[PDB]
Amino acid sequence: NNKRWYFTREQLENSPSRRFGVDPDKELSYRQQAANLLQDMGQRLNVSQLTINTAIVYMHRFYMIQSFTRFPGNSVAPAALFLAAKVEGQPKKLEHVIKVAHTCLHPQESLPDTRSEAYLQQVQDLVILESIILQTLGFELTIDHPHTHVVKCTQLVRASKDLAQTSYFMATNSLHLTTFSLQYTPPVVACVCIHLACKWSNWEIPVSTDGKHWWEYVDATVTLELLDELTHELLQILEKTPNRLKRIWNWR
Amino acid sequence: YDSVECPFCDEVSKYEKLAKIGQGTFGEVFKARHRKTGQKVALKKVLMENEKEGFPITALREIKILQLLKHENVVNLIEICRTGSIYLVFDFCEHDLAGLLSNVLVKFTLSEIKRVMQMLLNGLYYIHRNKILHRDMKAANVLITRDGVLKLADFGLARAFSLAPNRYTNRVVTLWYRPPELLLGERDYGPPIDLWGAGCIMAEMWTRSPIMQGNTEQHQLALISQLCGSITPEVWPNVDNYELYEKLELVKGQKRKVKDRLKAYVRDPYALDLIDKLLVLDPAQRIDSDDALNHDFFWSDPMPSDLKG
Ligand SMILES: CNc1nc(C)c(-c2nc(Nc3cccc(S(N)(=O)=O)c3)ncc2C#N)s1
Repeated sequence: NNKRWYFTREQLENSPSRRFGVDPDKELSYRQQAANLLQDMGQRLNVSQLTINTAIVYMHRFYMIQSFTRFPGNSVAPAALFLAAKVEGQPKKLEHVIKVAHTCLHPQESLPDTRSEAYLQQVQDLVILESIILQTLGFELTIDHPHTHVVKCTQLVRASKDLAQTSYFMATNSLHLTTFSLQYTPPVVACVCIHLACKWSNWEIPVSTDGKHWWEYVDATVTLELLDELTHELLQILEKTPNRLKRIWNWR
Repeated sequence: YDSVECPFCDEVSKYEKLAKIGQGTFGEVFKARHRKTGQKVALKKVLMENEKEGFPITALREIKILQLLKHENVVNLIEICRTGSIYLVFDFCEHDLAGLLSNVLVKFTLSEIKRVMQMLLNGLYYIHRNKILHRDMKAANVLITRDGVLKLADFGLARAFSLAPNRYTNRVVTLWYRPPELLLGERDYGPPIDLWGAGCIMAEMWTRSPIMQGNTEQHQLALISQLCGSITPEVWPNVDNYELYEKLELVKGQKRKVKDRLKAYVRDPYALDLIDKLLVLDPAQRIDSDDALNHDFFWSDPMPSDLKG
């Protein structure tokens, strides 16, 4: 269905993980962690942010069905990334992915002999997990790429490179730090990131020659009330993320 | 050991197998019956032979494509089922064009052949519109429902395409339906290659047998030149810059006999004229899915007719 992978706040409260005694707070962390691991591995495996995002979305959806208590992020993430890479046409070799996962999760630990039982095992463990992902997502792996939307958005609003850069920044972080992708469509999220980017950089978008606000040309559902509520939430978690804001903070 | 949740992937056991339809020990393709509704479907198992890289990326691609392509003239993927093993589930199609063409009893009227070609070209127009190249045009991959609706099938070798200079795979398409471009070693091709295939199929509607059955690529290229003339930068502007142009031993006194050689089997002049515009050497001058549907062949008597017969 079109709205199969979109959930209400109440559905988000009653997650599979909550059922096994996991606080709302912990769950959110478990997600953010996985997203970091995906980002770290993806950078080292030299794949695109697009692919990393795709893996992150799989992760978010996977955990609306499965519990963290049964599948640790440190396991799902590498499998999800392995899969994402294949789907987005940047296939990475299985050995290669297992190698990078190992050093991300165990920087000190000594790389095992790729002949050992323990290694042959974890190779098959990843394959098994990729499969449990494919079945949990019901083989629906085409993601609607959120960046493509921000671009079109910031553009059909004529923003400086800086304003635009910052909006993309907001988008990428909304993925690691929030579950907006599980509640709101890419086009909506894109507005939210542009709104906040403008607020952050004191930019004010003039009302169209009509009296209609820019976002109405991006999505009919979108309201100023909603945008303000969501940007506040995103800004709150951004303020909790060490150094994150420093990256877009005007130091001059 | 414990069972885990899977709301979105049903066990294939919901379907009851009946008989291996492919019959070519290929695909592990079965006819089946939904155990509750009697609904007939086709099951294709996802071959895991020598899969060292998890779930076959080629499966992933095909699945991506079947999910994207939803159209009355294109085979329909209902769902994917689990079991460890994986099955693509399709709406079942009673016949397939290859079998009908080989069946001496079956017989098409000009009016019906028109309809078949119309549906087929419509299918192509749709999939190309969606940036997909089928890459395996042949009567065998063309099914017809019990209600006479044509479905383009077998997207296992299909792939997305776009504008950029592209580096696509060369050894695609069955030999007999493979177009000149590929045989000259082209890796920056597009939709024109499916149209060539449509051409061979169109002609096959009367000859009841694939027109050009080469043993090897040079053998095939020989046959083509002995039907559409020989490759000349005059006939095919810029063929030169392909390294294998004379380096593939090709004749020089060949003049197109497309209309002459098939004159016999096809009567209707429009039919011949369309075939002639499909089996064009230079992909850039080869008629496209849209223009083809406009061709007078589809707008003259007898007009195209449905075909439950
Ligand atoms: C080998 N290529 C194919 N893959 C699928 C899934 C095919 C398919 N085939 C049919 N029907 C069909 C095919 C060949 C022969 C006969 S028959 N009349 O029993 O001899 C019926 N329907 C749907 C699909 C699909 N998808 S063919």
